[PDB]
Amino acid sequence: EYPTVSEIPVGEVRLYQIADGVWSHIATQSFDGAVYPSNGLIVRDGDELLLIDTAWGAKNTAALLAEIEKQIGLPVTRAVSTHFHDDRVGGVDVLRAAGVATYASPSTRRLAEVEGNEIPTHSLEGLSSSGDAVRFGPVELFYPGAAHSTDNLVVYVPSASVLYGGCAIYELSRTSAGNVADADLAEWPTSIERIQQHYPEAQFVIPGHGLPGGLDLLKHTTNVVKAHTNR
Ligand SMILES: O=C(O)/C(S)=C/c1c(Cl)ccc(Cl)c1Cl
Ligand SMILES: [Zn+2]
Ligand SMILES: [Zn+2]
Repeated sequence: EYPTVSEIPVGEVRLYQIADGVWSHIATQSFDGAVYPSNGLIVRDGDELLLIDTAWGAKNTAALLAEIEKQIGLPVTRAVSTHFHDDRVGGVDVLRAAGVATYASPSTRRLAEVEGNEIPTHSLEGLSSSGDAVRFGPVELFYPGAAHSTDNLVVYVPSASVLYGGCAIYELSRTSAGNVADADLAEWPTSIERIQQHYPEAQFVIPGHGLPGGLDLLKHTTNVVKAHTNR
């Protein structure tokens, strides 16, 4: 019932309603001859929408905006990218051209620039130290510390008890560490524990790639990271 790769062709995007006024968006990308799924979030804020992450590329992100317009019919006025990789910021120029205000932490903006990736316009203050949280419209943004990346943010929707872990949290079917080129393996379990401490009441946990679940995804990710550490 949650959409998988086989159900989403290259260039298409699906929306999945998680709770009232909260959806994930699901897209796919092909690389190195394999196909990968990717998630972001959409949160209603009155008569407008907040977008969390792009749909991994310009073409997908254009399709995302068109699917939002068709299915939901409310304007995306702001978008937050939760770290600097292309699955999170690829498509920011499309958002910007469409009149969406784009945001990321100054840490993410800096790393995107170094990588040659698209750079969200606005800088989110107040997220520089592990454990920091700020409200942004209908969500809380939380910097748990370095994990999948040094800049990774998580997002919580308090009205719906939805925690969007982004790429710091792995789906259950993922048993090996992916590409950890930019990760802080040493800190990742501690950063996960900060998420658990701050959001123990979360009822839905959305990873950056793959199937949602509950808070078990946190300990799952810790297990995978620690096994990789000991490789
Ligand atoms: O495992 C993940 O969640 C991500 S974002 C992997 C990745 C990395 Cl490490 C660099 C670059 C790109 Cl494009 C991707 Cl997809
Ligand atoms: Zn990443
Ligand atoms: Zn990712």
